[PDB]
Amino acid sequence: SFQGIRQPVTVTELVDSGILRPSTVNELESGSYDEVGERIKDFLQGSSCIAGIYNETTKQKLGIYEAMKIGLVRPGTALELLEAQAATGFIVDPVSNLRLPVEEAYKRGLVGIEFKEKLLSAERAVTGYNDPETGNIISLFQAMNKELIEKGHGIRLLEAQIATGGIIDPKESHRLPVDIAYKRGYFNEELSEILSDPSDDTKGFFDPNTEENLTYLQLKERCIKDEETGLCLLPLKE
Amino acid sequence: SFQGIRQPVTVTELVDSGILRPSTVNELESGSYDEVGERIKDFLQGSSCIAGIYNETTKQKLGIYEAMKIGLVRPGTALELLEAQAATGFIVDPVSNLRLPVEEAYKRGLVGIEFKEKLLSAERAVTGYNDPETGNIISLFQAMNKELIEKGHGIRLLEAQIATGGIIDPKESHRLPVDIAYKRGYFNEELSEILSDPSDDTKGFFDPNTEENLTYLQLKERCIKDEETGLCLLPLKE
Repeated sequence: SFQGIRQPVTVTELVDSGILRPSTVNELESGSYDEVGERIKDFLQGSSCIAGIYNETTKQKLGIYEAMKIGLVRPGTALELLEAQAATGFIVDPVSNLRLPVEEAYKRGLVGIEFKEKLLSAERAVTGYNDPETGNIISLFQAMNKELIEKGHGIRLLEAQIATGGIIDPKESHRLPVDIAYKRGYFNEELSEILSDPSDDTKGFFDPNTEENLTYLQLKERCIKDEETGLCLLPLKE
Repeated sequence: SFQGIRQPVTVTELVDSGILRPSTVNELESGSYDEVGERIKDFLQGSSCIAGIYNETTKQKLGIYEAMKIGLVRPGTALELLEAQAATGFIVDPVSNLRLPVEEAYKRGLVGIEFKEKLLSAERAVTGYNDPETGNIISLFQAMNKELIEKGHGIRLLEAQIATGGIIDPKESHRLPVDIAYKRGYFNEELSEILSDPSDDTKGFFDPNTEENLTYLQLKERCIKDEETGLCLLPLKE
Protein backbone atom coordinates (compact mmCIF):
# COMPACT_ATOMS: atom_id res chain seq x y z
CA SER A 1 0.00 0.00 0.00
CA PHE A 2 2.21 2.84 1.32
CA GLN A 3 5.78 3.64 0.25
CA GLY A 4 8.55 2.75 2.68
CA ILE A 5 12.33 3.30 2.55
CA ARG A 6 12.90 0.84 -0.26
CA GLN A 7 9.91 -1.51 -0.23
CA PRO A 8 6.16 -0.74 -0.07
CA VAL A 9 4.37 -1.15 3.24
CA THR A 10 1.21 -3.16 3.86
CA VAL A 11 -1.65 -1.58 5.82
CA THR A 12 -1.69 -4.68 8.02
CA GLU A 13 2.08 -4.39 8.69
CA LEU A 14 1.59 -0.85 10.06
CA VAL A 15 -1.37 -1.73 12.29
CA ASP A 16 0.62 -4.65 13.72
CA SER A 17 3.52 -2.21 14.10
CA GLY A 18 1.41 -0.19 16.53
CA ILE A 19 1.45 2.70 14.05
CA LEU A 20 -2.10 2.89 12.62
CA ARG A 21 -5.29 2.49 14.71
CA PRO A 22 -7.65 -0.37 13.68
CA SER A 23 -10.31 2.23 12.81
CA THR A 24 -8.27 4.17 10.28
CA VAL A 25 -8.20 1.05 8.10
CA ASN A 26 -12.00 0.70 7.99
CA GLU A 27 -11.74 4.33 6.92
CA LEU A 28 -9.34 3.73 4.02
CA GLU A 29 -11.65 1.14 2.59
CA SER A 30 -14.81 3.46 2.50
CA GLY A 31 -13.20 6.79 3.28
CA SER A 32 -8.11 9.05 1.57
CA TYR A 33 -4.63 7.62 1.00
CA ASP A 34 -2.47 10.64 0.14
CA GLU A 35 -3.33 12.11 3.56
CA VAL A 36 -2.92 8.98 5.66
CA GLY A 37 0.56 8.54 4.28
CA GLU A 38 0.85 12.23 5.03
CA ARG A 39 -0.15 11.82 8.70
CA ILE A 40 2.22 8.83 9.13
CA LYS A 41 5.11 10.30 7.07
CA ASP A 42 7.88 10.22 9.67
CA PHE A 43 7.56 6.42 9.89
CA LEU A 44 7.33 5.60 6.17
CA GLN A 45 10.63 7.31 5.31
CA GLY A 46 11.51 9.44 8.31
CA SER A 47 12.02 13.06 9.26
CA SER A 48 14.83 15.29 8.01
CA CYS A 49 18.46 14.63 8.89
CA ILE A 50 21.45 16.94 8.45
CA ALA A 51 20.90 17.27 4.68
CA GLY A 52 23.52 19.89 3.94
CA ILE A 53 25.54 22.88 5.02
CA TYR A 54 24.76 26.64 4.95
CA ASN A 55 27.67 29.04 5.27
CA GLU A 56 26.96 32.51 6.56
CA THR A 57 29.60 33.90 4.17
CA THR A 58 27.89 33.37 0.81
CA LYS A 59 24.36 32.62 2.10
CA GLN A 60 24.32 29.50 -0.06
CA LYS A 61 23.22 25.96 0.80
CA LEU A 62 25.54 23.05 0.02
CA GLY A 63 25.57 19.28 0.02
CA ILE A 64 28.02 17.66 2.43
CA TYR A 65 30.48 16.46 -0.24
CA GLU A 66 30.59 19.72 -2.21
CA ALA A 67 31.59 21.66 0.91
CA MET A 68 34.59 19.40 1.66
CA LYS A 69 35.60 19.56 -2.01
CA ILE A 70 35.92 23.33 -1.58
CA GLY A 71 37.28 23.47 1.97
CA LEU A 72 34.59 24.25 4.52
CA VAL A 73 34.52 20.85 6.28
CA ARG A 74 37.45 18.48 6.78
CA PRO A 75 37.21 15.03 5.14
CA GLY A 76 36.86 13.64 8.62
CA THR A 77 33.56 15.12 9.67
CA ALA A 78 32.27 14.77 6.08
CA LEU A 79 32.25 10.97 6.48
CA GLU A 80 30.21 11.03 9.67
CA LEU A 81 27.28 13.05 8.23
CA LEU A 82 27.37 11.10 4.94
CA GLU A 83 27.28 7.83 6.95
CA ALA A 84 24.40 9.01 9.12
CA GLN A 85 22.72 10.03 5.87
CA ALA A 86 23.14 6.52 4.47
CA ALA A 87 21.99 4.84 7.70
CA THR A 88 18.64 6.63 7.47
CA GLY A 89 17.94 5.74 3.85
CA PHE A 90 19.10 8.37 1.38
CA ILE A 91 21.94 10.74 0.48
CA VAL A 92 20.74 14.31 0.13
CA ASP A 93 21.20 17.31 -2.18
CA PRO A 94 19.68 20.46 -0.57
CA VAL A 95 20.25 22.51 -3.68
CA SER A 96 18.14 20.31 -5.95
CA ASN A 97 16.26 18.60 -3.09
CA LEU A 98 17.09 15.01 -4.08
CA ARG A 99 16.99 11.98 -1.84
CA LEU A 100 18.77 8.94 -3.25
CA PRO A 101 20.53 5.59 -2.56
CA VAL A 102 24.30 5.48 -2.46
CA GLU A 103 24.53 4.05 -6.00
CA GLU A 104 22.40 6.75 -7.62
CA ALA A 105 24.20 9.48 -5.57
CA TYR A 106 27.59 8.30 -6.82
CA LYS A 107 26.42 8.56 -10.44
CA ARG A 108 25.01 12.01 -9.85
CA GLY A 109 28.24 13.29 -8.27
CA LEU A 110 26.95 13.90 -4.77
CA VAL A 111 29.55 11.68 -3.07
CA GLY A 112 33.20 10.87 -3.73
CA ILE A 113 34.74 7.71 -5.16
CA GLU A 114 36.78 7.44 -2.00
CA PHE A 115 33.70 7.38 0.26
CA LYS A 116 31.37 5.08 -1.83
CA GLU A 117 32.64 1.77 -0.31
CA LYS A 118 31.98 2.88 3.29
CA LEU A 119 28.68 4.54 2.43
CA LEU A 120 27.68 1.14 0.96
CA SER A 121 28.10 -0.54 4.41
CA ALA A 122 26.29 2.06 6.51
CA GLU A 123 23.28 1.54 4.24
CA ARG A 124 22.98 -2.07 5.42
CA ALA A 125 21.60 -0.59 8.62
CA VAL A 126 18.70 0.16 6.30
CA THR A 127 18.41 -2.92 4.13
CA GLY A 128 20.02 -5.37 6.52
CA TYR A 129 23.24 -7.29 7.06
CA ASN A 130 23.83 -10.99 6.49
CA ASP A 131 24.05 -13.80 8.99
CA PRO A 132 27.39 -15.72 8.52
CA GLU A 133 25.44 -18.90 9.32
CA THR A 134 21.95 -19.06 7.70
CA GLY A 135 22.63 -16.22 5.29
CA ASN A 136 19.57 -14.38 6.66
CA ILE A 137 18.86 -10.65 6.82
CA ILE A 138 19.53 -9.54 10.44
CA SER A 139 19.20 -6.14 12.13
CA LEU A 140 22.07 -3.71 12.74
CA PHE A 141 21.42 -4.49 16.42
CA GLN A 142 21.61 -8.27 15.84
CA ALA A 143 24.83 -7.47 13.96
CA MET A 144 26.24 -5.84 17.07
CA ASN A 145 25.16 -8.90 19.14
CA LYS A 146 27.10 -11.27 16.84
CA GLU A 147 30.19 -9.08 16.69
CA LEU A 148 30.18 -8.03 13.03
CA ILE A 149 30.97 -4.34 13.80
CA GLU A 150 32.26 -2.10 16.63
CA LYS A 151 29.71 -0.87 19.20
CA GLY A 152 31.04 2.64 18.68
CA HIS A 153 30.34 2.63 14.96
CA GLY A 154 27.02 0.78 15.33
CA ILE A 155 25.88 2.96 18.18
CA ARG A 156 26.64 6.05 16.07
CA LEU A 157 24.27 4.84 13.36
CA LEU A 158 21.45 3.88 15.72
CA GLU A 159 21.29 7.43 17.15
CA ALA A 160 21.15 8.90 13.65
CA GLN A 161 18.07 6.69 13.09
CA ILE A 162 16.41 7.32 16.48
CA ALA A 163 16.80 11.10 15.91
CA THR A 164 14.83 10.93 12.64
CA GLY A 165 11.74 8.82 13.38
CA GLY A 166 12.98 5.70 15.23
CA ILE A 167 15.02 2.56 14.55
CA ILE A 168 14.35 1.03 11.10
CA ASP A 169 13.07 -2.47 10.39
CA PRO A 170 15.27 -4.18 7.74
CA LYS A 171 12.55 -6.59 6.71
CA GLU A 172 9.53 -4.23 6.75
CA SER A 173 11.33 -1.02 5.58
CA HIS A 174 10.01 1.68 7.93
CA ARG A 175 10.40 3.36 11.31
CA LEU A 176 9.22 1.67 14.51
CA PRO A 177 8.07 2.82 17.92
CA VAL A 178 10.74 1.97 20.50
CA ASP A 179 8.51 -0.67 22.18
CA ILE A 180 7.90 -2.61 18.95
CA ALA A 181 11.56 -2.35 18.20
CA TYR A 182 12.09 -4.10 21.58
CA LYS A 183 9.45 -6.81 20.90
CA ARG A 184 11.06 -7.67 17.52
CA GLY A 185 14.61 -7.79 18.96
CA TYR A 186 15.96 -4.74 17.10
CA PHE A 187 16.89 -2.59 20.14
CA ASN A 188 16.71 -2.74 23.97
CA GLU A 189 16.61 -0.60 27.13
CA GLU A 190 20.34 -0.99 27.70
CA LEU A 191 20.76 1.00 24.50
CA SER A 192 18.19 3.69 25.23
CA GLU A 193 20.14 4.44 28.39
CA ILE A 194 23.33 5.04 26.41
CA LEU A 195 21.63 7.74 24.36
CA SER A 196 19.52 9.35 27.12
CA ASP A 197 22.60 9.36 29.35
CA PRO A 198 25.43 9.96 26.83
CA SER A 199 29.09 9.51 27.73
CA ASP A 200 32.48 10.49 26.17
CA ASP A 201 32.51 7.41 23.97
CA THR A 202 29.03 8.12 22.53
CA LYS A 203 30.13 11.55 21.29
CA GLY A 204 30.39 10.30 17.73
CA PHE A 205 29.70 13.54 15.84
CA PHE A 206 31.76 16.73 15.63
CA ASP A 207 30.44 20.33 15.47
CA PRO A 208 32.59 22.47 13.11
CA ASN A 209 31.62 25.83 14.69
CA THR A 210 31.85 25.38 18.48
CA GLU A 211 34.30 22.58 17.79
CA GLU A 212 33.06 19.96 20.26
CA ASN A 213 31.58 16.45 20.31
CA LEU A 214 27.89 15.46 20.57
CA THR A 215 25.02 13.12 19.60
CA TYR A 216 23.07 13.28 16.33
CA LEU A 217 20.14 14.55 18.33
CA GLN A 218 22.29 17.32 19.80
CA LEU A 219 23.99 18.33 16.57
CA LYS A 220 20.69 18.16 14.67
CA GLU A 221 19.07 20.70 16.96
CA ARG A 222 22.06 22.98 16.33
CA CYS A 223 20.70 23.14 12.79
CA ILE A 224 18.35 25.56 10.95
CA LYS A 225 15.41 24.48 8.80
CA ASP A 226 14.96 25.54 5.15
CA GLU A 227 11.69 26.92 3.76
CA GLU A 228 11.46 25.64 0.21
CA THR A 229 12.85 22.23 1.24
CA GLY A 230 12.41 21.72 4.98
CA LEU A 231 15.75 19.90 5.11
CA CYS A 232 17.67 20.78 8.27
CA LEU A 233 21.00 22.53 7.47
CA LEU A 234 24.16 22.89 9.51
CA PRO A 235 25.36 26.55 9.57
CA LEU A 236 29.12 27.17 9.02
CA LYS A 237 31.59 29.97 8.07
CA GLU A 238 34.50 30.86 5.74
CA SER B 1 19.64 14.79 44.26
CA PHE B 2 18.67 16.15 40.82
CA GLN B 3 15.99 18.83 40.37
CA GLY B 4 12.68 17.72 38.86
CA ILE B 5 9.57 19.67 37.82
CA ARG B 6 8.60 20.50 41.41
CA GLN B 7 10.32 17.84 43.59
CA PRO B 8 13.94 16.67 43.60
CA VAL B 9 14.81 13.34 41.93
CA THR B 10 16.75 10.51 43.53
CA VAL B 11 19.53 8.86 41.57
CA THR B 12 17.92 5.49 42.29
CA GLU B 13 14.54 6.70 40.93
CA LEU B 14 16.15 7.65 37.60
CA VAL B 15 18.02 4.34 37.20
CA ASP B 16 14.80 2.43 37.92
CA SER B 17 13.19 4.78 35.40
CA GLY B 18 15.37 3.39 32.62
CA ILE B 19 17.01 6.77 32.34
CA LEU B 20 20.55 6.52 33.87
CA ARG B 21 22.85 3.51 33.22
CA PRO B 22 24.01 1.60 36.36
CA SER B 23 27.61 2.66 35.61
CA THR B 24 26.99 6.37 35.61
CA VAL B 25 26.09 6.11 39.30
CA ASN B 26 29.41 4.64 40.46
CA GLU B 27 30.85 7.38 38.27
CA LEU B 28 29.07 10.01 40.37
CA GLU B 29 31.36 9.21 43.29
CA SER B 30 34.32 9.58 40.88
CA GLY B 31 34.91 12.70 38.77
CA SER B 32 30.42 15.46 38.08
CA TYR B 33 26.80 16.40 38.85
CA ASP B 34 26.27 19.66 36.92
CA GLU B 35 26.96 17.75 33.69
CA VAL B 36 25.00 14.58 34.38
CA GLY B 37 21.92 16.69 34.99
CA GLU B 38 22.99 18.46 31.83
CA ARG B 39 23.03 15.20 29.81
CA ILE B 40 19.62 14.13 31.22
CA LYS B 41 17.98 17.61 31.15
CA ASP B 42 15.00 16.87 28.88
CA PHE B 43 13.76 14.34 31.44
CA LEU B 44 14.29 16.40 34.62
CA GLN B 45 12.16 19.34 33.44
CA GLY B 46 11.68 18.86 29.72
CA SER B 47 12.46 20.42 26.38
CA SER B 48 11.10 23.78 25.21
CA CYS B 49 7.40 24.24 24.41
CA ILE B 50 5.69 27.05 22.54
CA ALA B 51 6.95 29.68 25.03
CA GLY B 52 5.77 32.81 23.24
CA ILE B 53 5.09 34.64 20.00
CA TYR B 54 7.28 36.58 17.55
CA ASN B 55 5.56 38.88 15.07
CA GLU B 56 7.35 39.63 11.82
CA THR B 57 6.02 43.21 12.05
CA THR B 58 7.92 44.66 15.03
CA LYS B 59 10.62 41.96 15.28
CA GLN B 60 9.80 41.53 19.01
CA LYS B 61 9.15 38.42 21.07
CA LEU B 62 6.06 38.21 23.27
CA GLY B 63 4.55 35.99 25.89
CA ILE B 64 1.22 34.38 24.97
CA TYR B 65 -1.00 36.57 27.25
CA GLU B 66 0.53 39.92 26.29
CA ALA B 67 -0.11 39.19 22.60
CA MET B 68 -3.82 38.56 23.16
CA LYS B 69 -4.02 41.69 25.34
CA ILE B 70 -2.89 43.74 22.33
CA GLY B 71 -4.70 41.85 19.58
CA LEU B 72 -2.45 39.40 17.76
CA VAL B 73 -4.02 36.17 19.00
CA ARG B 74 -7.70 35.62 19.80
CA PRO B 75 -8.59 34.65 23.41
CA GLY B 76 -9.42 31.23 22.12
CA THR B 77 -6.08 30.04 20.88
CA ALA B 78 -4.40 31.84 23.80
CA LEU B 79 -5.99 29.35 26.25
CA GLU B 80 -4.67 26.35 24.31
CA LEU B 81 -1.00 27.36 24.42
CA LEU B 82 -1.27 28.54 28.04
CA GLU B 83 -2.87 25.18 28.99
CA ALA B 84 -0.20 23.17 27.20
CA GLN B 85 2.33 25.36 29.02
CA ALA B 86 0.78 24.50 32.40
CA ALA B 87 0.53 20.76 31.56
CA THR B 88 4.28 20.61 30.99
CA GLY B 89 5.19 22.37 34.24
CA PHE B 90 5.69 26.13 33.89
CA ILE B 91 4.24 29.23 32.25
CA VAL B 92 6.80 31.10 30.16
CA ASP B 93 8.06 34.68 29.60
CA PRO B 94 10.37 34.73 26.53
CA VAL B 95 11.30 38.39 27.10
CA SER B 96 12.72 37.88 30.58
CA ASN B 97 13.19 34.09 30.19
CA LEU B 98 11.21 33.01 33.23
CA ARG B 99 9.58 29.65 33.82
CA LEU B 100 7.07 29.61 36.68
CA PRO B 101 4.05 27.90 38.31
CA VAL B 102 0.59 29.25 37.64
CA GLU B 103 0.39 30.97 41.05
CA GLU B 104 3.67 32.89 40.60
CA ALA B 105 2.87 33.70 36.94
CA TYR B 106 -0.43 35.32 37.99
CA LYS B 107 1.32 37.57 40.52
CA ARG B 108 3.90 38.57 37.94
CA GLY B 109 1.26 39.50 35.30
CA LEU B 110 2.03 36.82 32.72
CA VAL B 111 -1.51 35.39 32.72
CA GLY B 112 -5.00 36.89 33.12
CA ILE B 113 -7.41 36.69 36.04
CA GLU B 114 -9.93 35.10 33.73
CA PHE B 115 -7.59 32.25 32.78
CA LYS B 116 -6.07 31.49 36.25
CA GLU B 117 -8.76 28.96 37.31
CA LYS B 118 -8.39 26.75 34.20
CA LEU B 119 -4.59 26.98 34.18
CA LEU B 120 -4.81 25.67 37.77
CA SER B 121 -6.50 22.46 36.55
CA ALA B 122 -4.24 21.71 33.60
CA GLU B 123 -1.27 21.80 36.00
CA ARG B 124 -2.75 18.78 37.78
CA ALA B 125 -1.48 16.78 34.82
CA VAL B 126 1.89 17.72 36.38
CA THR B 127 1.35 17.37 40.13
CA GLY B 128 -1.53 14.86 40.02
CA TYR B 129 -5.29 14.66 40.38
CA ASN B 130 -7.17 13.15 43.33
CA ASP B 131 -8.97 9.79 43.28
CA PRO B 132 -12.49 10.27 44.79
CA GLU B 133 -12.35 7.16 47.01
CA THR B 134 -9.00 6.93 48.90
CA GLY B 135 -8.00 10.42 47.75
CA ASN B 136 -4.72 9.31 46.31
CA ILE B 137 -2.63 11.10 43.67
CA ILE B 138 -3.47 9.49 40.28
CA SER B 139 -2.11 10.14 36.78
CA LEU B 140 -3.87 12.24 34.14
CA PHE B 141 -4.20 8.94 32.31
CA GLN B 142 -5.84 7.29 35.35
CA ALA B 143 -8.10 10.36 35.52
CA MET B 144 -9.22 9.63 31.97
CA ASN B 145 -9.91 5.94 32.87
CA LYS B 146 -12.18 6.96 35.79
CA GLU B 147 -14.05 9.59 33.79
CA LEU B 148 -12.94 12.78 35.58
CA ILE B 149 -12.28 14.67 32.28
CA GLU B 150 -13.07 14.54 28.51
CA LYS B 151 -10.74 12.41 26.38
CA GLY B 152 -10.41 15.34 24.02
CA HIS B 153 -9.16 17.72 26.68
CA GLY B 154 -7.01 15.03 28.32
CA ILE B 155 -5.64 13.88 24.99
CA ARG B 156 -4.66 17.46 24.13
CA LEU B 157 -2.53 17.65 27.27
CA LEU B 158 -0.83 14.28 26.80
CA GLU B 159 0.47 15.33 23.38
CA ALA B 160 1.81 18.61 24.80
CA GLN B 161 3.84 16.49 27.26
CA ILE B 162 4.95 13.78 24.80
CA ALA B 163 6.26 16.49 22.41
CA THR B 164 8.47 17.95 25.14
CA GLY B 165 10.26 14.96 26.73
CA GLY B 166 7.64 12.28 27.44
CA ILE B 167 4.64 11.79 29.71
CA ILE B 168 5.22 13.08 33.26
CA ASP B 169 5.14 11.01 36.47
CA PRO B 170 2.99 12.87 39.07
CA LYS B 171 4.67 11.07 41.97
CA GLU B 172 8.31 11.17 40.82
CA SER B 173 8.16 14.58 39.03
CA HIS B 174 10.06 14.00 35.74
CA ARG B 175 9.69 12.70 32.16
CA LEU B 176 9.48 8.96 31.45
CA PRO B 177 10.38 6.73 28.49
CA VAL B 178 7.17 5.54 26.83
CA ASP B 179 7.80 1.91 27.92
CA ILE B 180 8.15 2.80 31.61
CA ALA B 181 5.09 4.99 31.31
CA TYR B 182 3.30 1.80 30.14
CA LYS B 183 4.78 -0.31 32.94
CA ARG B 184 3.59 2.14 35.59
CA GLY B 185 0.07 2.52 34.14
CA TYR B 186 0.41 6.13 32.98
CA PHE B 187 -0.10 5.59 29.23
CA ASN B 188 -0.66 2.73 26.76
CA GLU B 189 -0.33 1.76 23.08
CA GLU B 190 -3.97 2.57 22.28
CA LEU B 191 -2.97 6.17 22.99
CA SER B 192 0.30 6.21 21.03
CA GLU B 193 -1.71 5.19 17.99
CA ILE B 194 -4.02 8.19 18.37
CA LEU B 195 -1.00 10.50 18.17
CA SER B 196 1.02 8.69 15.48
CA ASP B 197 -2.13 8.38 13.38
CA PRO B 198 -3.89 11.64 14.34
CA SER B 199 -7.40 12.68 13.19
CA ASP B 200 -9.79 15.67 12.99
CA ASP B 201 -10.34 14.90 16.65
CA THR B 202 -6.70 14.96 17.85
CA LYS B 203 -6.11 18.31 16.02
CA GLY B 204 -6.67 20.26 19.26
CA PHE B 205 -4.37 23.21 18.46
CA PHE B 206 -4.88 26.01 15.96
CA ASP B 207 -2.24 27.68 13.75
CA PRO B 208 -2.91 31.48 13.48
CA ASN B 209 -0.94 31.89 10.21
CA THR B 210 -2.02 29.06 7.89
CA GLU B 211 -5.24 28.91 9.90
CA GLU B 212 -5.61 25.18 10.34
CA ASN B 213 -5.73 22.49 13.04
CA LEU B 214 -2.89 20.23 14.21
CA THR B 215 -1.11 18.38 17.06
CA TYR B 216 1.31 20.06 19.47
CA LEU B 217 4.13 18.19 17.71
CA GLN B 218 3.11 19.64 14.34
CA LEU B 219 2.49 23.20 15.55
CA LYS B 220 5.77 23.14 17.54
CA GLU B 221 7.85 22.31 14.45
CA ARG B 222 6.22 25.27 12.73
CA CYS B 223 8.12 27.35 15.32
CA ILE B 224 11.52 29.09 15.25
CA LYS B 225 14.15 28.81 18.02
CA ASP B 226 15.64 31.82 19.88
CA GLU B 227 19.38 32.25 20.40
CA GLU B 228 19.68 33.92 23.76
CA THR B 229 16.85 31.83 25.24
CA GLY B 230 16.39 28.70 23.10
CA LEU B 231 12.65 28.82 23.73
CA CYS B 232 10.71 27.90 20.60
CA LEU B 233 8.58 30.84 19.33
CA LEU B 234 5.48 30.92 17.17
CA PRO B 235 5.86 33.44 14.31
CA LEU B 236 2.84 35.70 13.55
CA LYS B 237 1.90 39.05 11.92
CA GLU B 238 -0.03 42.34 12.42
